[PDB]
This record gives sequence, C-alpha cells and structure tokens, in this order.
Amino acid sequence: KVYSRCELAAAMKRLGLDNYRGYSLGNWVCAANYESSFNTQATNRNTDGSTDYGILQINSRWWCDDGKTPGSKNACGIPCSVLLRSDITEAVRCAKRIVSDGNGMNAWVAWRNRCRGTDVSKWIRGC
Amino acid sequence: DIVLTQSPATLSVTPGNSVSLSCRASQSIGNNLHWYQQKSHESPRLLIKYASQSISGIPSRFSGSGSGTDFTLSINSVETEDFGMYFCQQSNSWPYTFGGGTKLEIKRADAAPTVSIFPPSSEQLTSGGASVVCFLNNFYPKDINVKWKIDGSERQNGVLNSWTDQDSKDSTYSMSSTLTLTKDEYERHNSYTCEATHKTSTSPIVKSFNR
Amino acid sequence: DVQLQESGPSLVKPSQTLSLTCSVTGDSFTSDYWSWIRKFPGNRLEYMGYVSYSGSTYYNPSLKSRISITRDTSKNQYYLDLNSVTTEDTATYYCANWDGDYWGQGTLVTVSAAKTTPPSVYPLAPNSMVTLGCLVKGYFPEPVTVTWNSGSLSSGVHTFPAVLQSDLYTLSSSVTVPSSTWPSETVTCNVAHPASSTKVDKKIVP
Ligand SMILES: [Cl-]
Ligand SMILES: [Cl-]
Ligand code: NA
Repeated sequence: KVYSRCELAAAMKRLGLDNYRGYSLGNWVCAANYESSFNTQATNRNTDGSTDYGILQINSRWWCDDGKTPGSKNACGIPCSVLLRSDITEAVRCAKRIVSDGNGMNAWVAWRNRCRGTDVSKWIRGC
Repeated sequence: DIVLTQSPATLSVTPGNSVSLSCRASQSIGNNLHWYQQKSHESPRLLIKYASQSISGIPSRFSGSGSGTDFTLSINSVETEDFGMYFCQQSNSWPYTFGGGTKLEIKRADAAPTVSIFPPSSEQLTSGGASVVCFLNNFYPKDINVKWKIDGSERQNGVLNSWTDQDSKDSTYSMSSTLTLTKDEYERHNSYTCEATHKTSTSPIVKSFNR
Repeated sequence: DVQLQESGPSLVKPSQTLSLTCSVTGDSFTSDYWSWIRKFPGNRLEYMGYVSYSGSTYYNPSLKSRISITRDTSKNQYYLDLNSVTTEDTATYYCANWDGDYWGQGTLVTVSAAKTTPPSVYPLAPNSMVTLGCLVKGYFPEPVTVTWNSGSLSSGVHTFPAVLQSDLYTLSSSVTVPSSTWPSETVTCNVAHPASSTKVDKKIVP
C-alpha cells in the first residue's frame, strides 16, 4: 500500500505518534516520505546482507527477523514480513522502541538529512 | 511530568460480575497507555499495552480501549484470583509515570471476628516486659474497632495494631492488637480485657483474664 | 526464558549510596533496554530510569542527579547506584525490561540509622477449634519470617504485618488448630531474622 500524506498522518496520530517523546507528528510523516515515499512494501538490500523493510525502512540487522541476515538480533520481536502490511500498527510499535533509544530519530538517515531543522508542520498542512 | 488519575480508588466485587476501571491523563498521550496488575507480595504483570493491544498469556476477559486522555480497562466475568492493584502507565513522555492505582477486593457475606486474648509469657516478665495480645481473626467487612481495659477503665496509650490484607482463600480480613506495659505496672492490676466492636453486632465481643 | 533477579543490601544508612544489581538469563541482554522501578508505601510507583545497549540512559528528574544506571555486557548484569539516600528512598525496588514483559522479584530496601537488633520471641497461650500465637517483639530491620511446626501447619494462619514504634518492629502470628490436637501434639512457631542471623523456636505450653 501507498498512503497519501494526510492518510498516513491520520493513521500515525491514531497510533500515538503525535508528540511521542518530543517528536511532533510531521517529523514522522517527513521521515516516511523520504525513507519510502509512503510505501509499506518498500524494501532495500544493504551490502552487509540486511534489508530495510516497510514504510519507515526498519533494518533486519537489529530490529526484525527475516531469517536470512547473518549475526542479527530481532529487538522488536517481530518477523520482518509484518512490516510490509498495509496496517502500520507493528511498524509504529517497533519505531517507538527504536526512537526510545538515546539516538532518537537519528536512527533514520533520511530524517537527519532532510527533515531535522526544517519546518515539519508543513507535512501535516490541511489534513 | 504527565499525571495519571485512576478512578475510583477502590472497588469491591462479587465474582462473575464485570468492572470497568478508568485512567485519565492530564495531556494527550495518543495510545501510549499500558495496564498492570499487582497482587500482594508480587511484581507487576503487564495486561494490556498501547491502550488496546493484547498480551500473550493474559486471559481474553481483560480488554482495553480509549485514546488521547481517557482510557478504560475492562474485566468481564471477574474471578477471585483478579483481586489486587491495577495501575495504568504512560510511555508518551519522559519520565514515564504511573497512576495512583485502583484496588480490587472480593465481596463476600459478613462474618464476626473470632476473638482470642493472651496474657504475657513467664519469659517476658522475667525480662521486665509485660505484653497482652488480642487476635480478631476471619471477619468481614474489614471495618473494626478494638478497646483495651485495665480493671474496667478504657486505655488509649501503649496499644499496637496491625491488619492483614484480604485472604485469598476465604476473602476475610484479620487484625492484631498488642498492649505493652512494664512488669511493675502489669502487677498493680487484676483484670485485662480485649473488647472488639464490628458491623455484625452492636454488642462488642469481650474476652478477659485475671492474674 | 528471560528471567531477572535483584541483589544487594536491604539496609542502608542515610547519606550512603544504595547499590543494586539485576542479573538476566538468556541472550536478550544486549538487544533490549533495561529499567528500574520502585514501589513506596501507599502503592505509589515511581519509574526510576532505563538504559540502552547504546550506552544512553534516561533518569527520572525527581532523582536530581543521584541516579546512575550502568551495564556490564560481558556478565549479562546491570546496576543501580543511588547516591546520598534518605529515609524517603525506603521502598521495594524492581528491575524490569522496557516493554514490561519481564520483572524481577522486588527487593525491599530500608534506609535508616537504626541498629540491627534481634527479635525476642514469646509464646501466646490461654466449640472444636482453638487459637494460639507467637509475639515477635523488638527487632530491626524488616523482614522476619514466621512458620508453624516448620511449615507443617499451613492453613488457618494469620501472620500480621509488622509495625515500627521508636525504631523497633513488632509482629504477631496466630494459628488455629483442633482442640483435640493441642496440647496433645506439639505446636511450635519458627522465627528467623536474616539481618541478625538469629533463629529461635518457641513451643507453646500452658
Ligand atoms: Cl526479550
Ligand atoms: Cl512494545
Ligand atoms: Na534479524
């Protein structure tokens, strides 16, 4: 599934991401735009053998079990396949664990390079 | 710091019936609200996470709903094992915070306390002390008064009281009262009386002894 | 499975540091975040803080720079150091993982200047059932444990919560047995105080 901007915003607010640990809702919408263009079925194979899954491109080296990533960890206790669902519930929940580390949204390179320091309110204009 | 208000502070329930518990948040916490059960002499146990998401191993009869500021934990067909404290907890904002908690007690039919009075041991008197002990065991509903008398005259000072929690088997409460005095002072009087007053009779249950 | 156990002292003097340890089984240690929570009297829960494998911690502001949470990843253990304690830090202390799935047993830490005094144990003697008891007087700190006939009388026992009066604790326990069974068979309570390494049995007799 490919969410529209306001569709994704609504879903994220319902699943508790507006002002989760100081990150206003637009930080998350912006993150999803540049990570995956709002596409829950996005995947990208990294050179080490891991894969980024889902709308927030969560990585199999640490966070989920895809069965084919060497020396990996599954911190979110979920199979990576569940991060390809249209329903974002399990991605949000794993994203919350990630962001609750000291590193914050630095976990997502695309947020750091293109969202951090900008006006993120724009990403929820008119929804 | 987000404040979580749990209403009401206390419920008493007959088994088989249902309850709803409320948790209110002083700001919007989305769905970032979790529910815990804590029985006596135990660790909290997670029942529901993210307002409505179920936990493996937790009976289906526990459910959760709500968002923003108002949240609800439902227990359908309450069982006697369900007695103890229920706490909500938010993970929206640091520091994480807990509600003040709701006590669930089991409701049963009334019972008068079985009362027992005891004089001081020979070994305590030899050491200079003299304690008189009263048990009021296996009563309900918890509310109880105890007066001590030395030859008829009521006493306020020197008393020491202590109450059990609800019993898991029979749902009754029990109290202990201890009147401590000196061996010189104990031996100046003849009669010692443990009077107990409870909801079951307007006449108090009296137990006495002499030296 | 994942299992946690708290360790470290149960009595700490004011102004010293309270140092606890949580030991974790399994392989989850380096993949999870790890927490400390405490319960005060009056069912008041306080989330003290947590640590990630990243090395980053979050601490409750209410603890005012007194708290340190640290990891030893080579030993699957983590630590709580709380400086300059007062009577107000008396509480039951739990370790737990961040999502709340797994918890230790809790350990009651008392913060007090009072000395470790052992218990004086006294017997309580006088339609089918009769009540007896033991008075456990004059001890510090908590806890004491009471059993009857070394555990062989499990039912019909009320062991009441201790009370503190002028820096010493006092507790009583009742037991109810059949009137043909006493005095005929022996009834004997067993009181242990692990802080003073004291163990006393008092047999009840007319
Ligand atoms: Cl785990
Ligand atoms: Cl979680
Ligand atoms: Na993995």
